[PDB]
Parts: sequence; structure tokens; C-alpha cells
Amino acid sequence: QIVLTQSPAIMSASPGEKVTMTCSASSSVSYIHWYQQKSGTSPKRWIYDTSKLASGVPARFSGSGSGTSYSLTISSMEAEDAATYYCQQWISYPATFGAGTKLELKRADAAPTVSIFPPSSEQLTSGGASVVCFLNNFYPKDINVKWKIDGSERQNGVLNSWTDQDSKDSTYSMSSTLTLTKDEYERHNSYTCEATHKTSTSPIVKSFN
Amino acid sequence: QIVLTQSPAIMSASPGEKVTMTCSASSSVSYIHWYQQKSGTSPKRWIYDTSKLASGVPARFSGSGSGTSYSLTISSMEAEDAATYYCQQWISYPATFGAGTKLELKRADAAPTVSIFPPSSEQLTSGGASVVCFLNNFYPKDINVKWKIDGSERQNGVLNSWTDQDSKDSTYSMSSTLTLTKDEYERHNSYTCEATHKTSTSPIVKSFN
Amino acid sequence: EIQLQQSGPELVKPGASVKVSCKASGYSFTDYNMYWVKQSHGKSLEWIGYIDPYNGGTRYNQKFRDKATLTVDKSSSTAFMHLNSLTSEDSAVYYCARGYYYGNPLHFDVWGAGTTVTVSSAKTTPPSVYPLAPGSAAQTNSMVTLGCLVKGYFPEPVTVTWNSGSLSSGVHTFPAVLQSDLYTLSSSVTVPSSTWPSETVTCNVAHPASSTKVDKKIVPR
Amino acid sequence: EIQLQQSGPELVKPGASVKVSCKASGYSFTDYNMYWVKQSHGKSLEWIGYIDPYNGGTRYNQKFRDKATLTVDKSSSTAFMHLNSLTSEDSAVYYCARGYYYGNPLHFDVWGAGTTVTVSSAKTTPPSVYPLAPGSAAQTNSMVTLGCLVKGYFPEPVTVTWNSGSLSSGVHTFPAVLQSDLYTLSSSVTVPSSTWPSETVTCNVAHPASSTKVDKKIVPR
Amino acid sequence: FSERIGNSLSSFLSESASLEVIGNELADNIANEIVSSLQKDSASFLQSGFDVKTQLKATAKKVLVEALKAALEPTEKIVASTIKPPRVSEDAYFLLGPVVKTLFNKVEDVLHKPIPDTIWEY
Amino acid sequence: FSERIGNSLSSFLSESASLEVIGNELADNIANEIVSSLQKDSASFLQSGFDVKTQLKATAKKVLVEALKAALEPTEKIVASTIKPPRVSEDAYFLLGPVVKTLFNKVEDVLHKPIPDTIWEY
Ligand code: NA
Ligand code: NA
Repeated sequence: QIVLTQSPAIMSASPGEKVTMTCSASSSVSYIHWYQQKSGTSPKRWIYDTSKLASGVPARFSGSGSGTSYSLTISSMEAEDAATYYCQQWISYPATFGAGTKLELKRADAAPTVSIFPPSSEQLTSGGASVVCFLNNFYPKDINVKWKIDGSERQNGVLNSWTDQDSKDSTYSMSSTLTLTKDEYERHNSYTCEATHKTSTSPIVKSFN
Repeated sequence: QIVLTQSPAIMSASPGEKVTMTCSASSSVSYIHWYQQKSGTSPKRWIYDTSKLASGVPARFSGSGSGTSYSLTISSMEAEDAATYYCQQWISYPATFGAGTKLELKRADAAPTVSIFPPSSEQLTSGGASVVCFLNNFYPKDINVKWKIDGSERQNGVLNSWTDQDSKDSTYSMSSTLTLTKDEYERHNSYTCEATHKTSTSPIVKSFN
Repeated sequence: EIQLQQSGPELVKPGASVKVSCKASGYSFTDYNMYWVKQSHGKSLEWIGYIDPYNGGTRYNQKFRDKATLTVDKSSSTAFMHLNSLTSEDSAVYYCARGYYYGNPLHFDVWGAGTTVTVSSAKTTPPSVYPLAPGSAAQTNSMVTLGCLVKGYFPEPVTVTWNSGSLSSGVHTFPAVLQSDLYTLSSSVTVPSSTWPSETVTCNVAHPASSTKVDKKIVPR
Repeated sequence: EIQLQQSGPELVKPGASVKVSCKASGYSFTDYNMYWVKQSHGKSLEWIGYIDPYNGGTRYNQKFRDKATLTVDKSSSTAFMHLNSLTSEDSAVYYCARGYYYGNPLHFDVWGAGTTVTVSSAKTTPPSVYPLAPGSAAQTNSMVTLGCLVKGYFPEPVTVTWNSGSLSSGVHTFPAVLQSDLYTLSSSVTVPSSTWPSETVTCNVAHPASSTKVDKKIVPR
Repeated sequence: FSERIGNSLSSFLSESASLEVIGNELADNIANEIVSSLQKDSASFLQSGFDVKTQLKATAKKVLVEALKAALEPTEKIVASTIKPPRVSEDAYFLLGPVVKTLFNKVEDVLHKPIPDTIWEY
Repeated sequence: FSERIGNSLSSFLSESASLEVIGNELADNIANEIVSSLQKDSASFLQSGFDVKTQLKATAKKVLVEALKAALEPTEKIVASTIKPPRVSEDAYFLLGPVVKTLFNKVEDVLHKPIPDTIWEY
């Protein structure tokens, strides 16, 4: 019944920057609780009773709020602080949560390590032919990939997959698998993977024949 | 609702004798309270919460209970112990009391000090004539008084009054005033006051002319 | 100290109402409750009702639901009891008491002096006092009993001292007996034959109702 | 320590029911309550209900009043969640959590591992694994990225290690993407050119659903 | 301890126990529980002396009742309002007030803290 | 102290205060009062230390709720019986049980100790 709107939906932060995320409500709440969740993990109790910190939480975290606008703040961003943070309330049944506020880390912009690979004999043995292109350890997240064939194009098979902030370098990665029929594969010779970035006056591209 | 019956209605006791009075109820009670009252005085808190003693209560007092049979007992009767004792309950509304158990002191049998007095000139001035008889310091209480006139009798005017245990000697007293008209008074000559004390085989008697 | 003061006796005409009071002191008037009780015959004790000073709510016994009416005044630290349609059956001594409920059934820790209320259409009449002297002088045993006779007064409360109270030992004052709206009291004193004829004895009487206070020299004859 | 264990993922045919469990240990299973929560998309969190172990009484969200049914068993220190009429909208991750009310609105101090439930009439199909080796070999950098391609399996949970996990640094495993009831995952590894041709590299895969575990030597061409 | 709380209350139906007895024995459990709770918490207290521990079970019990006493009248008003029309049908409130107030009288009796039955009105 | 008890409760009607807020702030008064009650009685306590006095207001407050929790279900049964026919007309109990249990559910919510509404039956 109570709608909790957290903004921004996503948020970047450089180590040391003051971070502040909101959870705007439709009505008032006395107490609130904040939970941290990282990729592939269960939520963790982060801030119980509005401002009390849980067992094993640094002091840079101090979440407050009053009425309908409760917010979480951090004095100094750090690597382990990067995670998704949700707001929760149980003043009124039912219990509701916010949309979620993801917290990323800011790295110097980096260039992707582009790799491309042809199909496998074992796959061609099965009548199928796939071509993969790997775009590892880049920043920021926004990038576009296009595929070409002998100066042509084909969006019938483009399947892209993304990663999240790397635990070690806070970089990203992507996969494009291009699936094709055994016949249409050899029908062409030159196969290419295109990538458009920001620190990339020259679009980075890799191919073969 | 709950009827509290205390027996005996009246009770004598010699100094040092074990005294125990009852309060028979119609139903059960958890707690009970006992009150002491002397002649002409307000009741006093004696034993509250069944067995707790009040500020200014000797230790010889130990009141008990058995659901429906609650009882007050004294190890050693004493002079100051002489009084009327009531049992009280407030388990159910309304709150009720026992009939009351009077507690007298046992004295060696004594003979009454019989005195008799004629009317007063001031009374005869008003047309009235009374004759008084005083029977002081006797024991026990049960005695009879008869009045006679020249060997005759007259119960038309016999007015007797009793006292209670004297604080000092545990003795008693009585008055009989015989009221008469100024005329019927002098119509006779001999006036007599008889005392039928029961340890006085010879009735104690006083008269005049 | 902790003491509950009341009003004096009330002579009230039958079928009238009366409003007795009971003041408190020493403790906090408002923290404890005030209960009211009746005693007929000087024998049987009966609860009427009670009232919470702070809340002001009353609780009555069914028998006296409308006979009795309780009120209070915190300013004076006082509680009152109001009665209506007074009959002979309603004449007795009325006490006021304190209490506090602490889980166990309630008891009474403090009691007032008792207010004796008398219902009677009979008038207030002062007493008639007559002395009593040993008549024949016929037995000079070493202790001569003297007397004092109080007759014909209403209401009942009257006090008797001897030599203005100095003579406290060896006195006997008998309960009065009513006959035709008139109370009849007697008192006696026992003293040695060697004192009274020389030591002027006197008998002190009072009847505040009629405001009557008189003494009587006792003389031999 | 205080830890809440759950059941593993369940592939369930549409329109069927399932009974997941959540066991407790370290603390007193019966003193705290058990709440049940759902997370679709890995984004939105929704409360379903909860149950008092000692009393056994349940409390549901209106949305899941009859969809969900909770039970418990103190013997096993376990709580259960019962579901009916499963739809695509009912496929998500379900958590279990602990709590005890101390006046303030309740929060969640302990969380379970999360049980991922998959509703699909699609069959369990083992995966097909294909390696990825640099063909023209023209990547003469100091670092040659290799790959491993997993195609055609259901349900989704599949694990990928390299050299049986020894190679932990410099790996990238990408989320799978569904197409025609078939999941397709890939992983990569970045290593120096001076190692792989000499150090026989291999890629480890598992698909417990079909109970399928296979490796693949990676070779140059 | 959650047992001692359930056990005492269960004795109203079984044994037809007096309302006074049940309330009296529960305060013991809590006072006994708080007193028993703290001996486990602090060590400076655990060695403070027996005369320092028994007096506690009283101070709690006294405050508990005196608090309960002062808390009765506002509870009726709250109850009254929570059930006073239009919160409930007036045709239904005809059957509620009286029975609510009768049982609330039953309490007014035991604690000897009478509250007039006026709060329940129309 | 009788004031602080009336003040907290009066805030249900005025301010339309949350039921949770009122119950929470009252336990403080008692805990605040018991701690304040004992400082007046014993001297060994008044000199026990500040870290020893605040801990009291807490230890009490926790026990209070835990007692209240364990005490809820037996109360519904008691409440049910004291008002369940033949104590009241069955044609009348048709209007009583539901709303009694409605409010008793409202509590089941806040304390998060649900009780099935079966106790209320026929
Ligand atoms: Na009332
Ligand atoms: Na319920």
C-alpha cells in the first residue's frame, strides 16, 4: 500500500565522495531499515532502527530520515561500499520496499581488451557455427557493438551479455555470441566485431577470414 | 452475598489463656482482615492481609485461614487484649462483616458495692421523685435486681443500666433508677434495693426511711 | 501525623437529608480512596460505598444506592457523605476510612472519629441534673459512694466530669436509657469518708446540643 | 554460528506446487519468527508472509493469501513455504529470514542463501561445451585471451571453473541469455602468451540438473 | 518464561480461577523474570546483596499496579472511542456499550478504581 | 506519575497517534518510574553506577514485551470465553466475535504474534 520510490535508480561515486540515496514515501514512517545486497548474494542487515549500525558495518555509514523522505549517506565512498541498497518499512501492513538504488564505483576511463573467436570444429560437427567477441575491462558501462560481414551487417543472431563492476578493477566486460547455420557461416569469408567507446577516437575492431 | 458468622458471640478469657475465635463463611476467601474495636472508639487496623500484623500490634496475635474457616488466635490473653473483634473480607462485592466476637477478661468473683440514694429536694420541686441504687465493682456480669416497697413490689419504674469491663479492674457496675410521681413517693415509707448476686447466697440489700 | 477528621453528631429531623464531612491530613489526600461504613446498635458493621478522589467515581452498595451520595473537595482535602429520606433505621454512627489497593483484597488502615447521626422529631431539650447524697448517713464505712443524676435531655451526647475532671479515679458513668424522647443518665463516685464532707465535691455536666453546662455542689443531709 | 540454510533450486512444471524448506541452527529455532520474501528480476523485493513457530499462526500478504502456505517442524528446526498454481510470474528467488519484535517496526537480521525456483514446461537438457582458441594467432600481445562456450542447457544454474578452480585471477564469466528454452553462457580467461601453449589449460563445467560435469582441454590452431 | 506467562493465564478457563488471583500471580512472573533477567546481565548487581534483590520484586510489583490503576480510565475512553459509532453501527452499538461497560465495571470493581459508565454514550 | 500514564494514553484520541507509539512510550514511563522508584528506596542502588541504572530501564522494557507476547493467545481465549455464548446470545455473538477478533487481529499484527481466529467459534 505504501510506495517507496528510491532515486537515483543508479548512482556512481568516486572513492571519498559523499554518497546520498533517497527513498521517498507516500506516507510517514517513524523507523526504517536499510539493507545492502551485492551481486549473487543474499541481502544483509545494514542499518536497523533507522540509524543504528549492524554488527560489522564501518562508521562512514550514517542513514537518517524524517517522515516521508528517508535517505542513506556515506562520508567517503570505498570499494566495498559498491552495492545495491534498498529501503524497507513496516509501520503499516503490507511491508514494502523501494525500487532499489545501485551504487557503482568510479574508475578512470579504460579501453576494452577486444578478442574475437571463430566457431569450433566440435560445433561445426553438430551443424552449428558461433562466433564470439570479448570486450573485457572497460569503463564506463555505455558501449555499442555492431557486427559486419564482408562490409555488410547482420542483426539476426546478435546476442549480447553484460557484467557488473569488477571486484578487483571496477571494470566491466561484455560478450557477443553470433549464432549462424553451418551453411551460412562458410557462405562468407571475413567476420568482424565492432566496438564504439569514449576514449576511442578509433573504433576498436577485430576480425579474421 | 457472603455471610460471615463469628462464634462465640461473646467470650471470656483469663490472662495468659489461649484465645481463638472463628469466622465461618458461606464461601471461600483468599485474604481476610481482622479489626479491633473498644467501647466508644473507632475500629483499628489489627491484622491485615490475613496474617500480617499492624504497626503497634503485639506478637501474641496470629490470625490464620483455611479457605472458608478463618480464625483469630492469641497465645496469651492480656488485659489490653479485651475488646470486640470483627472479621472482614472483600473477595466479592459487597464487603461484609461478622456478627462480632466480644472478648472479656476473667476476674476473681467479686461482690457488688451496693449504694442507694433518695430523691432530691430540687426534684420534688418539679413534681418528680426518683430513687437510685448503685451496684459497683462486681463480677461476673449476670445479676438480678428487684425493688420493693414496704414489703411490696413495683416494676412500674424499674430502669436498670449496665456497664462493660472496667479498664482497671475488669469489674462491672449497674444502676437502677426508680422514677415515681411526687405523690406516690411519700405515700410509702420503706424503700429497698435488692441485689441478687449469685455468689451472694444472702441478697445484698439497702434501704432507708 | 495521618489523621482523618469528621463532623460532630447531627440531630436531623426525620425525612430530611444530611451532608457529613471527613477531612484528611498528614498524607496525600488524593492518592488514597475514601470508604464509608455504618454501625447500627454499636454492633453490626455495614459498608455503604466509596469514591476515588482523583477520578471522582463512586461505587455504592446496592442497599444504599440512592440513600447515600458521596462528594469530595480536593481544595480542602475533604470527602463528604450525603444522605436522604432519613428514617429511624438510618440513625447510627458513621465512619470514614482510607485505603489503597495493592493487588490483595483491600483493607482499612485509618478510621475517622465516627459521626453519630440521630434521627428524631423530638425537640432539643436541656437536661435536668439532681445530686445524690448518702441518705441516712447510716454507714460511715471508709468509702462513701456519691452520685449525680442527669434526666430529661435530647439528643443523647452529654459529658460528666467531677471537680472539672481532676477526679478521674474511681468514677462510674452509666449509659443512658431513652424513655419518651428523653435520655436518662447517672454517674457515681466512691471516695473516703474522711474527704468529702471537708473537700467540696462537685459534679460537672454539659449538653452542647442545647448548649447547657452546669455544676452541682454535693452536700450532706 | 547463526545461519539459515534453505533448499536448492527447483525446476517445476507449470501449474504444479512446491514445498521449500529453511532450517535454522546456532540459536533457538522457536524463539524467533520466520518471514518469507520474493525477489523477481533480482530487482524488486516483496513480502509474502510469516509464521510464529511456537503458536504456528501465519500472516500473509494479500497478494499471496492463497498462493502461499507456510508450515513448520520444530523437530528439524525448519520452516517451510508451500506454493500452488505456479506461473511464469511465480518464478523468482525466494529468501527466508529471522526476526523478533521489540516494539519498533520489525526488521530482518538474518537471511537465507535464497532458493531460485524455475517454472517451465521445458525439459532438462544437458549443456554442449565448445572451446575458444585464437585462430589467426595474430594476437601477439603479452596476454592471449582464451574462452569457453556453453550452449543448450536447462535449467540455468551452471558453474564454470578453469583448471579446476586454480585459475581464479583474470577470469570473466558472463550472465546467460535465454533463447528458445535454451541457455547459452560463455566465459573467458586472460593469461600470458608464455604459459598456455606450455601449460595445458582446460575449462571445467557442471550442470547438476542433468548431473553433467565435463572438462575441455584448450588447444591452439 | 513464555511458559510461565501462558500457564498463569490458562488458569482462567481451567480452575475457574479468580480474576484477582491470575493478575496477582502474573506480576510475580514478570518481576521474578526481570529480577531473574538481570542477575544474568550485570555482575556488580549479582553481588549487591539479598536485601537489594528481594526489595526489587516489590518495587516493580508496586509500580505495576499503581501504573495499571492510573491507566484504567484512559483505556475505557480509548475503547469507547474505538467502538463508538460511526466506528460501529448505532443499531449494533446498542448491544456493545452495555456489555463492554459491564465487563469494564467488573474491572473497576477489582482495582477499586470506579469509572462512571458515561464514557459509553450514544 | 499517574499523570504521565494518562498523558501517553490520551494521545490515541488526540493526535490519532499510532498504536505502536503509545505502547512503546508507556513502557518507558514504567521503566523510567521503576528506576526512579528504586533510587528513592535503596541507597546501595543509588550508588551502583550510571551504566547500572540505564541497563535497568532496558532489561525491564524487554521483559515487558516478551511477557506481553507470551500473554496474548491465552488472553484471546479468555476474552473469547468471557463473551462467548451462552455467556451471550448466539444471535448476539454474531455481531461480537468478528469485531472483537478484528481488534485482536490488529494486535496480532503489531506485535507480529498472529493468532488464528478459531478461538472465536460458533
Ligand atoms: Na464504569
Ligand atoms: Na487472527
